[PDB]
Amino acid sequence: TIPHLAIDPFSLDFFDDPYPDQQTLRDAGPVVYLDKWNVYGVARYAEVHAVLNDPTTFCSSRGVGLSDFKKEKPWRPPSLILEADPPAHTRPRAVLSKVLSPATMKTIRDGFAAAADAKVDELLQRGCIDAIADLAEAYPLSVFPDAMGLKQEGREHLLPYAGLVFNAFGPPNELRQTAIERSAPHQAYVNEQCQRPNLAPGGFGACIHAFTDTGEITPDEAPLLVRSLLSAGLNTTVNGIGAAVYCLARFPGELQRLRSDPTLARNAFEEAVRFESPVQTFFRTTTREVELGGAVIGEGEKVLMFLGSANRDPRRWSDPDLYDITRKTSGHVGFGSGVHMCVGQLVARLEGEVMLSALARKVAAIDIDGPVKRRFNNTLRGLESLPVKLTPA
Ligand code: HEM
Ligand SMILES: CSc1ccc(C(=O)O)cc1
Ligand SMILES: [Cl-]
Repeated sequence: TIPHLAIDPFSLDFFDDPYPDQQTLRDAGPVVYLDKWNVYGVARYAEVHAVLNDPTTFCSSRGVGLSDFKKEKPWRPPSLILEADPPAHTRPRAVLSKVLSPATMKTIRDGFAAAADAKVDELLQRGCIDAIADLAEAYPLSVFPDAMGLKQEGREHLLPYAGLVFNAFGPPNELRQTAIERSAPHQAYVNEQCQRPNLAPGGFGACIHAFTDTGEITPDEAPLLVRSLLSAGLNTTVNGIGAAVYCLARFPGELQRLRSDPTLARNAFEEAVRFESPVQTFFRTTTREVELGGAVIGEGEKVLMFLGSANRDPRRWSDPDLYDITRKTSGHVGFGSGVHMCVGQLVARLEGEVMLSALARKVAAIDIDGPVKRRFNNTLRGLESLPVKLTPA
């Protein structure tokens, strides 16, 4: 009853161009079985949305990667938020919500925006730049570690550590196994910066530790919640901003609309998140036998959600393969949906908005002028190198 496919969604060929195989996965049926990894797959918007919004049946505490924590030991202590179910999830989630809340966004917005404007002014002096290293990476590195409260020394560990985290959600392929082989120094640095004395006053990390006396979290939970932000909040934004720049470079008509109304910056970024989906795939594990899209899934089965595919499903979106900065993007699953929906989404949107605003006001054209190189990761989509010429407005 369930179609069985041999598509490997963690293969280099799939990463290089996932869109045809994602259509094959959607069109095969609402629920597929992936024989390569012995998991169920859902690639349509409807089933991805349903799975995300039934956390009792499709749990996270057995891992959101391929590995089932009931069968294998996790590669690092489980996240207290991502890898927890209600009720254990609820209070750590509330703490991170308040740490990354509107009031916090108000305190950091002016500095984030000034840093975005400054970076674009600097890039315009060079003209020809790499929109990954020099923009998508450089900008978040200039604001997020400081907003966390991290010291200057050792920040070179942050991107490798986060890359490791996202490779580790994948199956035990060469990408995952090489990442884990190289992890020790990055884990050591990251774990150390999570301790209270190492986080500067007023930053996100200090705020997490300050919440350890309200009865929501205890002091011993705070380091792992700082670890969550370092794991989840840097390389995702890098790829989101890189995706937005790539879209503007490939769809010049939309750059022109954005220049004509810079208030479209926030939605231009949201549309880039839908269109490229930096976080491509995530898993759940069934806690009972369940009927989903007409199929019967047994207990203890891994279910792979194709977030990027759901964000391009023509059953849900008109012209899903077009980048449209005025699209009604509400409901896309690029940040998830339901109780785990990205707790850092306001930080991501602030960074993307102020960078796209700076581009909208300062740049007249973005022209690819060199070889584009993709970066391969088991669950993140994004580029390694994006040579562009920026023409000033
Ligand atoms: C464009 C940038 C980002 C994207 C595409 C993204 C994507 C996602 C997605 C899809 C989830 C849901 C995971 C699931 O349902 O299992 C999530 C959760 C989460 N995100 Fe983000 N994220 C981004 C930025 C950030 C930032 C900036 C932070 C922190 C500053 C952050 C921290 C987290 C955390 C801690 C969770 C777990 C929330 C929970 O389990 O309740 N993310 N993110
Ligand atoms: C959705 S990506 C991500 C989210 C949370 C964590 C974490 O809690 O460590 C890591 C990655
Ligand atoms: Cl770790």
